[PDB]
Amino acid sequence: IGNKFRISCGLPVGAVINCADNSGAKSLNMIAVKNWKGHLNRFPKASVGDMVLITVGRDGKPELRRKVTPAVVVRQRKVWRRKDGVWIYFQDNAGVIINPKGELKGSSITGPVAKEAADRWPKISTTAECVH
Amino acid sequence: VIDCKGHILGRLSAIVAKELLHGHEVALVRCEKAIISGAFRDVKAHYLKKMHKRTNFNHLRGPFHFRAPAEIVRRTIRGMIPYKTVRGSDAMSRLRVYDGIPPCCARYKRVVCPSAMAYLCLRPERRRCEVGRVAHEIGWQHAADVERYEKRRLEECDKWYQDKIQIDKKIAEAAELQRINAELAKYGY
Amino acid sequence: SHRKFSCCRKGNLGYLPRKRCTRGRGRCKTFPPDVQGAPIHLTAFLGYKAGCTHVMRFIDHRLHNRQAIDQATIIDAPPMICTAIIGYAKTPKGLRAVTTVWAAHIAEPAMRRFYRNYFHAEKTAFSTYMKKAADGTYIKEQLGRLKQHADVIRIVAHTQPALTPLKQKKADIMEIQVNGGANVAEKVDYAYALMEKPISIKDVFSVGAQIDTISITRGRGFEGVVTRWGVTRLPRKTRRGNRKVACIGAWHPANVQYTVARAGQMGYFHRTDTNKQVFMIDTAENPRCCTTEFDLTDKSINPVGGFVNYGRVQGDFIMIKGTCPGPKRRPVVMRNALLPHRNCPPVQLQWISTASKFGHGIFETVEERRQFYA
RNA sequence: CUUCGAUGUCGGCUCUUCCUACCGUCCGCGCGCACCGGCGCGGAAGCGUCGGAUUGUUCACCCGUUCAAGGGAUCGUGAGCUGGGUUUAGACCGUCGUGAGACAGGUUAGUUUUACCCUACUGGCCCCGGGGCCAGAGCACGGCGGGCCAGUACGAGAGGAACGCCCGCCGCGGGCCGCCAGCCCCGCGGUUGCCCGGCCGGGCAGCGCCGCGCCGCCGCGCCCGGGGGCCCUGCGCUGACCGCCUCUAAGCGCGCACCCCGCCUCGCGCCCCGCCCGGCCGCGCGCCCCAGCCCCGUGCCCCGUCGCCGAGCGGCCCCCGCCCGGG
Repeated sequence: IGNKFRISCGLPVGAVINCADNSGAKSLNMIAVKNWKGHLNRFPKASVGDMVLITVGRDGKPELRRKVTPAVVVRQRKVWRRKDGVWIYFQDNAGVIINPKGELKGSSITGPVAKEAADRWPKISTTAECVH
Repeated sequence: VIDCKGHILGRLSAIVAKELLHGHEVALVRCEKAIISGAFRDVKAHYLKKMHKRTNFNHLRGPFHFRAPAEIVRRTIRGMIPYKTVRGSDAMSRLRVYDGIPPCCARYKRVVCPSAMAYLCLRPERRRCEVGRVAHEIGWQHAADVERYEKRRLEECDKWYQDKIQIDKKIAEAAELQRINAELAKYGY
Repeated sequence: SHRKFSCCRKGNLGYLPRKRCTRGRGRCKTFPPDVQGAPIHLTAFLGYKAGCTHVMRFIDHRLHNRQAIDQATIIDAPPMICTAIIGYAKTPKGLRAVTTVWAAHIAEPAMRRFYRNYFHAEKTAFSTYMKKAADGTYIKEQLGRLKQHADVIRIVAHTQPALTPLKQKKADIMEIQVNGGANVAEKVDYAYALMEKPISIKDVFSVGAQIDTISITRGRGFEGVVTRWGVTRLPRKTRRGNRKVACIGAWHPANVQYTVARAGQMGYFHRTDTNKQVFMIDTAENPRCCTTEFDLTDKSINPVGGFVNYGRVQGDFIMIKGTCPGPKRRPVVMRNALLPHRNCPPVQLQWISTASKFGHGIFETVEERRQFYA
């Protein structure tokens, strides 16, 4: 939804991020980013508000493991410049599990959620307790 | 001073190359109106094919390909001269090529090579393209300027024509022995 | 062999040869087209770049009705006096000049230009010209020859360096076209009426338009391909080192090609950035230039601390959105843009930064510092 | 055939060009083309052709993604590297041999030497004013979306476009420091052993280490990339040869991520002004058209041969300090 404004691409492939939603699992590891065409050697990099494919880890729920799922990162540690010039850096790396049509698997998103994710994905905005 | 309106870009460059090497020194004017025989699309692609020939390692050591038409006529007369040897270097220098008649060579008496003229050479419907139009599509950006100037020159030469008959009619009117001997005494010259 | 995976050439081949610019200051080499029938305008101005600021603005593009902060560069501009009129005809060969009527009275800043060292100089420049003119009968007669034979009229003008904080003490002469106007005469008369008179940025350019900053970029000396062109450092275990391009060519062509990456002079080369908007055209003598109705106090272009590595800008200043080529105090020329962005945002500035660029400053004006510290 | 008084030999990395027998995008055209989508052409090399698991592996195969053509350049590329592989000497194992040993059977361990020469490439230099302009040479924006169109055309539904304008992202390219990162040349604070008799304040441990940090680079930050001309394949228009027809024969329109020029980088030389304003050299113009060709099919024919005055138009030379401080 909308046109994304460029942020800082905080997370490259191989990053393990925590899971904000309950139905997801503690570790969500990036595998690929959506709409990624890059020059040689560039590790596909994602950022808050992009759709990234994640794999539930060994620590995660047995039922959801061993599969590749879509996700949008909610909390990105790296500083990014919103147009108003504020640079906001979240405390820890984390993400939510969303179907490509916007369906969050979990009942609620827990932890402060980025403004950028809310605009791009509508359901996240309704279920985010403390938008920052 | 051989004007090049209607003259073949190869055949004029044969008459003029022998003259330079013989040691005569000539100036070519109205160069853009010379004709490169063949259909324009093919003639344009034979030059836009020559302009692809360039030294891969440094296009600066490469063959220089010239777009303005005075150069296009002279690079041709360069092939028909031993440019590298001294007797050739003196003759390439002895050629002054002017695109359009400049004020430098305007007053000079003008002669044309009838034999190398496309009119007397190519059959009607052969299809001919003027180096000037090839020049514009190969990269000449000075086409309008040389046509504006040439119009203004042909205009001041139209006023001059009225003045010129008057001076030369008075000369003829005052015809008051060589006329009755040099061409009239068992000589017929 | 085929390369294997595919990647583009690193570097722009059209920006070669990468040499320190021979041209001392940016030469436009182009000017916006005449469009006979436009109001008679001028197309250029010289200024010494000052420092960047960061200003809030109101954006109305489609983010509509939102506020954004964006860097703007103050190009200090002094009024630049006009010294001459040049008429170039458009003959087959190219732009060829048909003489220039320099002005009878030329100041010391522009006289300084002809001689390398002023104190020990013959100071003979324009001795005869001043004498032959002055009555002005000759000057007019030669301006008449420009009107009769010329098609492009350019007014040569000298920037007064004393007004700027620049240490040069000698003017950098420049040529500005007087494009527009119904006929050559109107342009010539426009040039005559500006002769020996200050030309100000206010007259030449307007807020909301985009202009192209031309200049000489900052320089670094010899720099290796990694920091010049951008080739990837080879992996850590390389004998002879990692910071280089491993293959400079193929056995054929035997000679190395011009397209390969080669170590040389990084920086100090002519570059023209393009389509930069003029956020603010103003005179620093006014003490409220940064005062907006959403500022509610008094500020001006001079930042607390001074423009870092620059002077005071006690003169007219043009603020251009975005970075421009050149380090501070490098002469930066400006031209009306040749083809600006079709759809740009309207410019309304609601706050301009004034705190010290030196260090980190949280005090917009000098007074606030002494009150905060008490 | 060339090389055995030696052409470093496999792949990878890094990087540069090239070719079309073109996968996507560009322009058409054909469908068993309703739409979406597929499939076949002709012009087309501009741009894109990725990120990874295994293997030394070119290849292979799978997993992703903006869904991913093929090759060439001494199997491009070792005085560029890496040595995993192969390919010496150590060592196993299996088979073969009475044995020394063998193996296009597998397994481990095993110096990658030299440019200061010449070219080439890249930058730099050779005392002479400023301000410009040309010839030449380089040459750069492609691609993907969202928005309105539009849930519209189309469709029985199921599904489902588009031109146009706007807004973004990706790739690349040129810049820049305010912002925020990163850095710290000798700044300020902390601390540890030892040496200065203790305090103060200092050294020494090759910056002892730690916490910030300025000018400045810099990126992970920001800023900028909107244009013309011929035309290709063709699609057409009038109109024949050939009582019709017709895209073509004569014409004539439209016309491609291609091409050529602009912008842009470089630029030998040249122009103008200033200083000075000096010398030298030449002597000569109607145009247009060839199926009106309007009188054609001539003239000059002597640049020293006796021409050379001037006038008037061109040319042609013509002219311009450093050292020394700071950037």
